[PDB]
Amino acid sequence: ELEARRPFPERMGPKGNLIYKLITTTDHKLIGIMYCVVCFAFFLVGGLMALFMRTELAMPGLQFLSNEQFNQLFTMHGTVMLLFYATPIVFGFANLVLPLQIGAPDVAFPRLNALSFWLFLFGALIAIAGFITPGGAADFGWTAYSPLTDAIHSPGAGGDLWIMGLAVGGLGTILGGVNMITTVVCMRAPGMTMFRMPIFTWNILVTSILVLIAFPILTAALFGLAADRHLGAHIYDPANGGVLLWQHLFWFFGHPEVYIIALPFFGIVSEIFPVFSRKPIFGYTTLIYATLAIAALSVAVWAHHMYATGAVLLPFFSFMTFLIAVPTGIKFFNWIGTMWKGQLTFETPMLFSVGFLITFLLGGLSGVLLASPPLDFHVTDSYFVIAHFHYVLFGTIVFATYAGIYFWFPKMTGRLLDERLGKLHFWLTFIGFHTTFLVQHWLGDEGMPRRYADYLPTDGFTTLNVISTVGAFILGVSMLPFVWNVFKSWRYGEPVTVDDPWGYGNSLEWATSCPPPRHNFTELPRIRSERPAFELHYPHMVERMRAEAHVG
Amino acid sequence: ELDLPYGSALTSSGRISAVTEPGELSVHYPFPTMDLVVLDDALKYGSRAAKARFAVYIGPLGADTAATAREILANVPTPENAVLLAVSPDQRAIEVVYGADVKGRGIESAAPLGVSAAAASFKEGNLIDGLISAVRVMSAGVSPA
Amino acid sequence: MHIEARLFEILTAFFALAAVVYAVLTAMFATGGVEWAGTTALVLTTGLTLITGTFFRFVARRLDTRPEDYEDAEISDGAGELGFFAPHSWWPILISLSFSTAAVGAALWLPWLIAAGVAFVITSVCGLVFEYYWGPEKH
Amino acid sequence: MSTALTHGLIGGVPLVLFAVLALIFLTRKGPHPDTYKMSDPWTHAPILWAAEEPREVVIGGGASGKW
Amino acid sequence: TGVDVEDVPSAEWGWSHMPIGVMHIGGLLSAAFLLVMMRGNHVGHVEDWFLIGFAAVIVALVGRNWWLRRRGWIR
Amino acid sequence: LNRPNMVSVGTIVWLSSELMFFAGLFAMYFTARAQAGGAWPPEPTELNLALAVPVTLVLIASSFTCQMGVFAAERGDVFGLRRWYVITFLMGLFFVLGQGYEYIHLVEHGTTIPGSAYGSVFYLATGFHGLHVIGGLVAFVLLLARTKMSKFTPAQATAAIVVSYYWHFVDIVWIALFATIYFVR
Ligand code: HEA
Ligand code: HEA
Ligand SMILES: [Cu+2]
Ligand SMILES: [Cu+2]
Repeated sequence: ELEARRPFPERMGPKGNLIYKLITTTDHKLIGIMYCVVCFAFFLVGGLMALFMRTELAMPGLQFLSNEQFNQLFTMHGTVMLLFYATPIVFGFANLVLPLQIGAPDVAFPRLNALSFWLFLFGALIAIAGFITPGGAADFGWTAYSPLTDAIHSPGAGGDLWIMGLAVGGLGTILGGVNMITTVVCMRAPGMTMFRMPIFTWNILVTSILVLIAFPILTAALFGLAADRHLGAHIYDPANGGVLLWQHLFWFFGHPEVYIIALPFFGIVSEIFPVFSRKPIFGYTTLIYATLAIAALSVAVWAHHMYATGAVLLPFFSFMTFLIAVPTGIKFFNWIGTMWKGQLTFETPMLFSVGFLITFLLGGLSGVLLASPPLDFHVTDSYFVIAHFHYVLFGTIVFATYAGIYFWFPKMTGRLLDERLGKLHFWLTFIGFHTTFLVQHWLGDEGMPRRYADYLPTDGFTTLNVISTVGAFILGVSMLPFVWNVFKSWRYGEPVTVDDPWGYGNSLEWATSCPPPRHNFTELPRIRSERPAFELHYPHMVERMRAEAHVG
Repeated sequence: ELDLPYGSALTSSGRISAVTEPGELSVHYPFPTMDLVVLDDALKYGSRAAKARFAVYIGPLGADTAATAREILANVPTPENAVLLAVSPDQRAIEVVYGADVKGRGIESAAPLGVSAAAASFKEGNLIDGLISAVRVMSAGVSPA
Repeated sequence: MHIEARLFEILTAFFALAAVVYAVLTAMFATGGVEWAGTTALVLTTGLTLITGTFFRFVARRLDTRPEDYEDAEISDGAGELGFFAPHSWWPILISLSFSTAAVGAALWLPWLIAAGVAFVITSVCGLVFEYYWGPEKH
Repeated sequence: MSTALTHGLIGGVPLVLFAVLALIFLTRKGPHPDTYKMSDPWTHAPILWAAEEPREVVIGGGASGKW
Repeated sequence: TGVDVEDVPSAEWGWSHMPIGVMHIGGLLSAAFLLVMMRGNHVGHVEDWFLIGFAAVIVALVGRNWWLRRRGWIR
Repeated sequence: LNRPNMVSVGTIVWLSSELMFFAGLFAMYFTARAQAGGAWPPEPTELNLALAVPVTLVLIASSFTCQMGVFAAERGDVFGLRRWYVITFLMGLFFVLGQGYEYIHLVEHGTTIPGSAYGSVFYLATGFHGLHVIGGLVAFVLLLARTKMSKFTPAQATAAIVVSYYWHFVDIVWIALFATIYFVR
């Protein structure tokens, strides 16, 4: 007959509905939302620092900044962007969609989850609270090299706060990785084997292993540096091998880090491609094996950041890097073969995924070019390196993160983001990024190193800096459509009364209500492949799926 | 379509699991969002003050309209305490039906007023505005008891 | 738990190979001999993977097949009663505040603040550990 | 050089690009259906909306009208 | 006096309502005080930015609340 | 249900991470030994092998006592658990006191943290281990206090077991440090 609904769903919620729940919650979905919100706030402050840097770098001469201020600016910008946004956004997405993807009711340690979140937040605050110090924030690089960080050089109090905040955040990240590993190992639906789980889950497991390898050694190095700075502890004394010791330790931490912030986003785009191509993912086992190979190799290339020191064995690390370049190409070919011969429609997540593909390809070409020591001898510590890692970092983190938000906003809120605003956001971001970071290859190839506050008119590079600043301001104005879209679409916006608002979805998260209930499930479907929601919603396709699963 | 129409499936429980195509909506109400919001707010804050449910129906009444309306009201969650307003824009009919518990609370001197307001607003072509006006006046009429 | 053990064992094998190769190739052909930092790091990464894989192998060698390790398993096979998962708690944020107090006292060299932070950390960890074990009050 | 030129470009190109892309995109048509006109026949399915507010079949009255 | 029990569950057990005019006028006077604190011997102008920004945020919040209550979106 | 133990998996992976922390410390120590040519333990330093070995023996004895307590815990007997864990706590406290006494006698005859490059790496390699031992002692006290306040259950058993092999990890790390610092040199 009839069924009684409301004219429009409830907009916000009752008074007093969130604040105490926010302090006492152990729900992984709310924890993921908190992750996302705080991470985007930190993204905004880092972007503001970068805008100040760009506007000073245009128009040769010091117009309004100082040398010390520019130094603090790039230090804190790099630190905030790499450690206060990307590393916690990884665990935000994990907490959002991992237990749903493996069919679990909850994570292994729900109080350790909240502890990780709060440790992240307060460590970031401690590290950033150096700007109120009369000496200012930290002013060495983000890498904090060997003799410059002692107490004779850089004697301010900003470096201490930097160190201790990084230690707190690292403990939080280690606890998060432990939780994720244990959750994937124990909590799992009664039909889901390990070769039936999603690639996002596989990549999260690998990333957690890498975290457990990389972060404790950074904690040890930071404790040694604090020992020096506060007790005169001769540990990084250049009379010893203290200069190269710090570089070895820091880069042994720091390359696994840049692989920690890439694989979950590879997994995101590999979840998004098949839904909008109406096909299965190409080479499931091949993708898994490529992920394992990247994870293994990522721990033996660290010294390609030390080519110009004249103290590393060049052929070993060069061969290892050239080797690690191959599984990424296999992964790229799998992503293309997934889209080959499909029925492609381009909504906002697919658009952002294609932007990712393009930008990451160019960045990776730049990197494999950068992996040759004779070429690094010229282009190292210049703007060519800046352009390279900005291409790879932007393409993976920013684009796959926006794709994941546009993809999983319904599954978390019950609402839909507007798509015209999403297209405007995409095109603004694309044009701005390729306007600001392309001419820097040339800028660095002709002599212009990184971390310079000022330059001379008789040098070249006075038009390319202006072009890059214009692109940077476009990228800065790109954020308003996204923020407006989220702010409006959380309360208003088209409701979702079904499962799977993007039909032809897989991964068992699209087989529960659009806002999932507490404990995430009221029923579970029979698990036979890696596409249980597809096999549930299209039962007439199982025969046709199994018959032609090997043609190619 | 009465057999799980192309995406819907029966689960281990009695729950349905439907889908939508990547660019489509799943509500399909031919009214503005900011008018549905005002109607929802009125329908909620009138029922709160009156301590009685208020319901609205828009489909057809191609029979004895009174009989169809009082057969419709039996679908409201708590029909014994409810007030339903049904409108047919094809036959151009307005009918308000009550429950037993909501009686002697100001229901008799407010239903013709609601019908009058709804009609006076429908004679220009403002369906949602007529519904909101009728709900406002009837909710201000009924008292909690 | 065969696939977990196999994953960690593959990782262990690769890490051990890389460690020994780097060790001997820095013993030779290097400006100062053994590097003594990357060698230690690779050796103890191998140790990490070995510990975890050995524990998982010992667990798997004495366990019956689980419903999630067996295809053709039914969802009514997992029917039962899972463990205990904690509802609401406010102790994590207090633990974080205590640790942050100690960290600030270490950044700015203040031993009284370090001691206060350590005491707060002990108190809040006690509260977290005893939360679901306190009995009713004895009046 | 060209201080005023660099200032004008840096301050104006993003706004011009924003305006052009906004005109191209935000002027398109959304998926929301068109508002129902009381002149055409009612083609939508029947709708029933309740209040949800009071938390937990004998008719007691009625009234009618014809616009 | 009283609010709804659907907004404040224990409304009948204690004082639960504070009129909105008090809050609006208090915010406006707080902003006015922040502005009037620009008179003194405070040579330098790094604090005037903080004063003006903190007053503008408060005025914008009060105005938003007043507008949304005037148009019926809240209440 | 619960064929494998979950707290066990968590404790094992966290112990692996702490192994990586001690890897960092060992790297710091092994560098700057290759730079000290000759009498690489510098001018005033002389290690006391007549006092370093007893504390190691007490630590191994405490590990055995803790394993005996685990055996008592696997059967539903709480009082044997309590006895063996009190014994383990006392042996660990004795180890900590002996280490502090060696620290005092070594600092009042030369070697200090800001005095030389050897003193710094020595004190950092051994003091962080001492801190981990103190953490294990705190864990013992908390576990006993928790056993006092409720009926003994398999969750209590699991807690005892995970604390036990944390203690075993601490003991093996000390064995490595001792072999590296007092014999290999
Ligand atoms: C997400 C971040 C990210 C990612 C994914 C990468 C990926 C890679 N990086 Fe990069 N890198 C950084 C972030 C990243 N990097 C940062 C932040 C720094 C410096 C930080 C600092 O110093 O401040 C840096 C520095 C850096 C250097 C040192 C530069 C310098 O200091 O002078 C080198 C050189 O060895 C390098 C190489 C590579 C290689 C070979 C890859 C490969 O993974 C890329 C492989 C990609 C490809 C697309 C190849 C796939 C294969 C095919 C498609 C088949 C065709 C194959 C060939 C062309 C032969 N990186
Ligand atoms: C993921 C990490 C990440 C991200 C996302 C970015 C994003 C950007 N970066 Fe950054 N960058 C690094 C990581 C990152 N960077 C690292 C690691 C270094 C080297 C570190 C080192 O040198 O020590 C570096 C260095 C670096 C330099 C070299 C500085 C120097 O060495 O001289 C430059 C300059 O051209 C630059 C520019 C930009 C620009 C224009 C963006 C744009 O993508 C961002 C633009 C975004 C916005 C403008 C935000 C919007 C702001 C607002 C809307 C303000 C409103 C907000 C509030 C009111 C709070 N970056
Ligand atoms: Cu690298
Ligand atoms: Cu360099």
